[PDB]
Amino acid sequence: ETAFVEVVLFESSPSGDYTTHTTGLTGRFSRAGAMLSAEGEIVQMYEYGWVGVVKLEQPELDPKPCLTVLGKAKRAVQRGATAVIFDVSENPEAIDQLNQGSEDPLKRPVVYVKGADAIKLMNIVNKQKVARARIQH
Amino acid sequence: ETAFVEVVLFESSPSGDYTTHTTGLTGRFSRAGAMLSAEGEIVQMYEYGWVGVVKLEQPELDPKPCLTVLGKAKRAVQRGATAVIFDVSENPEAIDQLNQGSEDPLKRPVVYVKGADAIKLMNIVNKQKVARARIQH
Repeated sequence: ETAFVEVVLFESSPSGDYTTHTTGLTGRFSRAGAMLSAEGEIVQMYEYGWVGVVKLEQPELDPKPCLTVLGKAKRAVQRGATAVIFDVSENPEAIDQLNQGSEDPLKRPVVYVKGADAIKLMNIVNKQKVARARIQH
Repeated sequence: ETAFVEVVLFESSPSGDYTTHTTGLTGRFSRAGAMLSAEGEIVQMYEYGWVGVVKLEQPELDPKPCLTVLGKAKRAVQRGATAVIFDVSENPEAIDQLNQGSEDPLKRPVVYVKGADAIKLMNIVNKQKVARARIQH
């Protein structure tokens, strides 16, 4: 169940000597996707190997949306996403909705985050360009 | 100014437990760009945080090409590339033209390889399409 998420900044010194910085957050796996660990370069919402980070907004703003959260999940997997992380803060409904795709469940894991862990995540993304996530269990 | 390049493949297991495979490699940093070290996902020849990896073909095939090497180099950095690795194994003279950019050098490192290090890379990039690069010095 619990999905451990490491976010990893990387940064070089003029020397060549580099330094890497890492941040632990925790969210859950959606039964909508696999129970695998995974990793790639983060992307907020190609070539393969990337991690969608998707902030869900209130559905009041999006009464009937383009794609449902699942659709967005699956859409991501088919653009190469090695995994997908929704921030479900603004809409706790997505959890309930995410977890209705156990029948035809994606082959890449599908994690949501909320509250204090969601806010850590978002702060790192927005402040820095490069960034790779690991997602474990 | 020797570049130590490591290509790194991730491969989860059903358990959550996972495995990393790292293949070291050597190259050269061109004066056309920086003497930093960098990290990012690999792309052979939109995102921020990638390492382009360009094979250069025998320069008869392409007599007057769209872009030069250094024009390629700069296209990738313009499009986010955190570095660029050219494969010059089939076009040795690229080295010469890369290093005439050494009073305009690019923010991101520009690196090349050739011969056996070249193959290793190319071998790994194709056989699996989900690969990560750290580049040193």
